[PDB]
Amino acid sequence: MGITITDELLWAILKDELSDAEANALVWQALGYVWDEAQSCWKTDLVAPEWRQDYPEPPDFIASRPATVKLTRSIPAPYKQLLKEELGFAGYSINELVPRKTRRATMTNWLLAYRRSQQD
Repeated sequence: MGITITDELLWAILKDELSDAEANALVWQALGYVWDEAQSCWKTDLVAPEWRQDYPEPPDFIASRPATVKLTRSIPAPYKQLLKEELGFAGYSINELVPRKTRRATMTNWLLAYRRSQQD
């Protein structure tokens, strides 16, 4: 659907507050797959057809990276640095460069390009 994101929400993932199942959820709401507790399934009414087309389950960016290609479509050249050009984040230190957390920064990059594109 057309949710908003905030810099606070973005920083929460960069820090540590969001979790695996939580950080996935914030992407899944934003597209609009939006778990239908009535249907016991992911809804798709509220998501763009180019996303729901081929996606019978939501994108796990932590294990997998199929949809990382699809996010990149919506991340144009003038929006690659929005982590620093909105917030001021760039990348992590060595001591923190875990596969658990690096895979968040991919989706977080996309979250900025979405919220910014809404004001075009």
